[PDB]
Amino acid sequence: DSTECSNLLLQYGSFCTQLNRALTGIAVEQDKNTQEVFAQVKQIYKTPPI
Amino acid sequence: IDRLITGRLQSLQTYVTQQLIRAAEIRASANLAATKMSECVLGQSKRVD
Repeated sequence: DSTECSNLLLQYGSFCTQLNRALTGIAVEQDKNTQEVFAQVKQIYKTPPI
Repeated sequence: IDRLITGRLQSLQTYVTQQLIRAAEIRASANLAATKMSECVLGQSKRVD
């Protein structure tokens, strides 16, 4: 949260944007992994009382 | 000039590393497609789903 550093970091161009975009792709994939494993079933089947 | 050389060289190593990781993901899909073609097209798989 320094101002003076951020105005230097801008001069390195697209590096910071593509780091945020990379970690976002990793984060979104974790939900996909969980969906592919568990959500193989269309309806919530329920066991009889007896 | 040595700053521009450093920045452009670091930018190019960043691109090639990203493409190496992305290529391994595509190879893992090409191995799945070669397996699907062998079992499903050239045969009749009993493997569920």
